[PDB]
Amino acid sequence: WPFLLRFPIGCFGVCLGLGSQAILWGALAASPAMRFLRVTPMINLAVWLLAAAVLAATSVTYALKCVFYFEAIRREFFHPVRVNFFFTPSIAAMFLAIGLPRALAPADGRAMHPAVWCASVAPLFALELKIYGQWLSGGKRRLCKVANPSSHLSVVGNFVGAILAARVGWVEAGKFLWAIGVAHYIVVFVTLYQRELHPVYSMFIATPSAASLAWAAIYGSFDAVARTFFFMALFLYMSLVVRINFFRGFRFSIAWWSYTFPMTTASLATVKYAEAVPCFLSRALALSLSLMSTTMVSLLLVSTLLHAFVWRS
Amino acid sequence: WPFLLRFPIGCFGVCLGLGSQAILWGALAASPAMRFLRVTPMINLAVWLLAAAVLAATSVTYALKCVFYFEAIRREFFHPVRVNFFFTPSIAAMFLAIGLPRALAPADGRAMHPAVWCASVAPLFALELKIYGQWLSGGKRRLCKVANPSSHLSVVGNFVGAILAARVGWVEAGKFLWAIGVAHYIVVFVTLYQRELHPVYSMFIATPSAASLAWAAIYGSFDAVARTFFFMALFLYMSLVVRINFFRGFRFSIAWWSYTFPMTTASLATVKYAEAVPCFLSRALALSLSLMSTTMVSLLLVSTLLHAFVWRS
Amino acid sequence: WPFLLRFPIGCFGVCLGLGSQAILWGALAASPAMRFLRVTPMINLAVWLLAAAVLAATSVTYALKCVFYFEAIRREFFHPVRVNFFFTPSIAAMFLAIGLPRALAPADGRAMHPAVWCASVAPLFALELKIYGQWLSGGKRRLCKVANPSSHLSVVGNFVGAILAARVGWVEAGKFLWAIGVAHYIVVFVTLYQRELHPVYSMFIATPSAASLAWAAIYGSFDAVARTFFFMALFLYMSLVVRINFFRGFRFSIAWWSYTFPMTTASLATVKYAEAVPCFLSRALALSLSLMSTTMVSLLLVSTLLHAFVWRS
Ligand SMILES: CCCCCCCCCCCC(=O)OC[C@H](COP(=O)(O)OCC[N+](C)(C)C)OC(=O)CCCCCCCCCCC
Ligand SMILES: CCCCCCCCCCCC(=O)OC[C@H](COP(=O)(O)OCC[N+](C)(C)C)OC(=O)CCCCCCCCCCC
Ligand SMILES: CCCCCCCCCCCC(=O)OC[C@H](COP(=O)(O)OCC[N+](C)(C)C)OC(=O)CCCCCCCCCCC
Ligand SMILES: CCCCCCCCCCCCC/C=C/[C@H](O)[C@H](N)CO
Ligand SMILES: CCCCCCCCCCCCC/C=C/[C@H](O)[C@H](N)CO
Ligand SMILES: CCCCCCCCCCCCC/C=C/[C@H](O)[C@H](N)CO
Repeated sequence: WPFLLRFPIGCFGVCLGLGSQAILWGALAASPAMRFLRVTPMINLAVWLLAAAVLAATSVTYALKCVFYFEAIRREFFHPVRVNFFFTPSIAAMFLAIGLPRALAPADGRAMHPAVWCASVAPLFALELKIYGQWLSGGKRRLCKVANPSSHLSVVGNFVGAILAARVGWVEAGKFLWAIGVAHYIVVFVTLYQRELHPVYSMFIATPSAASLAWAAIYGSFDAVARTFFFMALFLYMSLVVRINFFRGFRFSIAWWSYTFPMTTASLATVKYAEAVPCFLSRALALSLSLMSTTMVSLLLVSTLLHAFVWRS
Repeated sequence: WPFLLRFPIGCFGVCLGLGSQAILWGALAASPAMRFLRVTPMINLAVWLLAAAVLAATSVTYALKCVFYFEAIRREFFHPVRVNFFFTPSIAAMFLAIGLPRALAPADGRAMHPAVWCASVAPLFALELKIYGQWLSGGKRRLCKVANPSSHLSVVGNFVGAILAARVGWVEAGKFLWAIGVAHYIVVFVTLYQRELHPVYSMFIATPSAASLAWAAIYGSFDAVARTFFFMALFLYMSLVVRINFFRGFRFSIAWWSYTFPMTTASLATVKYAEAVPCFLSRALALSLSLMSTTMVSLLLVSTLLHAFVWRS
Repeated sequence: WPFLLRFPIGCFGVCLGLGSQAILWGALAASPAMRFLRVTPMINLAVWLLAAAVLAATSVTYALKCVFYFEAIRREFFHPVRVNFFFTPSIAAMFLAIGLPRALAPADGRAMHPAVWCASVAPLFALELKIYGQWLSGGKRRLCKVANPSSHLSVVGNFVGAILAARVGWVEAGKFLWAIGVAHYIVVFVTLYQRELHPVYSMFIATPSAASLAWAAIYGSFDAVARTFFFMALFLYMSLVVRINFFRGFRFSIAWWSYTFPMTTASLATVKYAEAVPCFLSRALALSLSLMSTTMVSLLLVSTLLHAFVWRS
């Protein structure tokens, strides 16, 4: 089949930015600050089922491509941009584990047995152990020659793994992942300021919002480090809507689907903050960012399921 | 008038380093550690009135230059060194707001109504949103080609705004400004170590002392992060008196007036520290740095008001 | 004597990595987590006496070389690699002060009179004030042209001095040294990621483990910053055994003696952690790293005292 050679690894962004929506809707349904919203816990279940189906689809499709044409993911893995998209097949699974619907989780049973944390973070941790080792000892694939805004996709995995580790109960593994995540977020942040794409340049917002969420999941509250990182993420989000006013052009692509993952985590951190600092301005900010990320995911969805059908119908 | 084209933006340093003295004298008059000093609260009022008069003078003079010869501040704004001096016309106003004399503040009235924070930090926050956005997406004005010791003047604004926000009561805006200030202080600090002027090379001390003061104003006490930043500032101050022994030469200029702003904030942070850790060695250190910054401001003043009169008398 | 001109400054690593073993054995004998180990406090005393004898030997030998052939340590000091080994003659003394045997310390007497902190950290602090000043104002010896993995030897001194300052009682000097240590560890860490030796490339582990130990000595417990730095050090240790599997080759040298100092501090931080978080996996990790660093020091020792005798016997 000649279709599989044209199947990209960036198609996992469609599932990343769609399973990160199940988490946001679960938060909006369970947060005791957005309780004026008469939101149902059924929306989270529907979005999560859609995300899991999409993940299974683009995972079996990619397993077929990897087992049939192995020279193709080798050309896709030795790229400066498309090597960081090999973390999304595991971040998209950690985002399904974190946002498991309450109606679907076993009642009066095991609270997310930690096997789902290991089985999902080990393939990310090994790839990260290789990439972070190449960032030093690499000759041609050193960080100073590869550093791009899509390099934040290697770091986000650590904070999402910390959230999942906090969920499963292993708090110390969460602290380990958060430490090795911030230690390299500092490096990437400083190395990207020395050295304009619309969708993928916005990964500057997904790493600090995730670092704020992971610290609030590990340690119970939003204790000034979650706040430091969240306010850094909010400034990076505010300084991004200003350059690209939102009128970049008629562009709706699979790469544009990784324009929703940073906005959704930045809308989730602010929901946690609005339930941590219950003002009116903070609640309105969380309600604005949430309805701004959700509507973009919705339009991308009704656009994709349109192009998909009007291909040859 | 041909005088206005030769009027520099760096003349706002004369007001920055003179309104930062009203704050130091207010601290020396109100700190319950320097109470052996029989200092009067009238010195703070006199210095603050002088600073406000100087600010009004060099602000009306600069408004006239900007509204008459607009091609001049365009040549002054597109400079690597003189673009960071566009933050001082607002930091010098925040330093008047923070150090309002107790005798002049309305008794039994509003405690610094937060309009003075917005009206004074908005023009700084917009310019900062533009500069920090250019540090990434700029072609010729990127940070790696502009980074100089005077680039710390973009960061100090955040910490001074955090102090003012803590004063007006909006603590969360203070935390926001402190977060977006430290996030870029790390970048500037690391980018200035890769790549010797006497007065302006000393901006390495004004940013950490201000970051220590802002954290102590936001959170009530001097809780180990104020201490980390203050000790970093003290080491940078100690490692500066050693290179330039203080005998750089017979040099007393308007650029030398931005040699007092870093020393004054580093003398203010140590007053806060001496009232936080009440030893003898700490009190003597605060009393040494205070009398070392104040005497330099005094000699610069009696030198400037001398050249000013002996021009043509 | 023609032998002295061939005497290297890196010979102080033999004492650094051997006096850092007295501390590890004292910890293993005094930690209330490794109490299943029937370890004796006599092993710490024996190792400390050996370390002090070696230090006196290679210090008198080097004083003779410095006072006889002064043109040689000038050629050794103006090197990019061998200028950072001028901190080890003081870190090796701070490691004797920190790990003084309990049987040898005066009972019911002064608790490490702080003169041993000043007399041992002043020669390090002056050299550090010079090197850190050159990292900015240097023309040919700037950091961007000198930064190598052995540059972490300038930073470790700060954290070891913080531990010693906490021991002697001067906690605020410890906080000062920790602040000026982390401020430059961030710089070195970020500047080494832009720009493979076996023994000296492993200094990436000695600085964060020491920064974790210093924060736990200053502030009583292992409070999440010690944990952040220790987990960063543990990841850097885990990502180092993987590249060099431990089979680099038949190499046992004086430079290989500075392959034990990072592993020993990383085995000491994990002993502190295992006494802070008393699980089984953490205790086994501390017992693994300890018996992995100690056996390497032991084999290096029985190898050195073999080559030394079989030279000409
Ligand atoms: C083993 C080689 C790797 C070394 C790094 C280990 C991480 C820190 C060790 C501390 C041990 C400890 O004591 O804590 C770790 C915890 C047990 O503690 P807890 O139940 O969470 O504490 C109590 C908190 N309650 C009360 C809330 C429950 O179990 C673990 O998560 C095991 C970690 C598995 C490996 C994690 C490494 C990360 C890479 C993932 C590879 C699959
Ligand atoms: C709005 C778009 C900008 C997004 C960034 C907002 C900052 C954080 C929001 C948290 C809201 C909150 O809940 O706190 C913010 C506080 C209200 O809380 P508080 O009274 O201080 O808490 C109680 C503490 N007491 C008990 C001590 C009093 O009000 C504000 O300062 C409004 C902030 C105005 C905008 C600040 C943005 C900075 C740029 C300046 C532009 C003029
Ligand atoms: C002097 C020019 C250098 C400026 C930097 C000074 C460091 C911070 C000053 C705070 C003073 C203070 O108040 O604390 C410092 C302490 C006294 O406090 P403490 O007993 O530990 O607190 C009580 C804690 N207990 C209750 C547990 C005991 O004494 C000192 O360690 C003096 C420091 C000597 C110089 C340190 C500079 C580092 C370079 C080393 C050069 C030899
Ligand atoms: C780039 C190398 C250094 C990387 C690390 C930089 C920052 C490390 C510490 C940041 C996170 C620690 C925040 C402190 C939290 C408090 O101590 C409380 N214990 C929170 O529980
Ligand atoms: C350059 C990218 C990362 C920038 C951020 C680096 C450091 C971020 C945290 C430093 C400040 C947090 C200090 C922690 C304070 C404690 O948690 C207490 N809650 C203080 O109230
Ligand atoms: C490179 C320039 C910036 C360097 C500093 C970066 C991090 C500075 C703060 C890290 C250490 C502070 C951790 C905070 C501890 C808590 O506030 C508690 N008070 C601990 O006692």
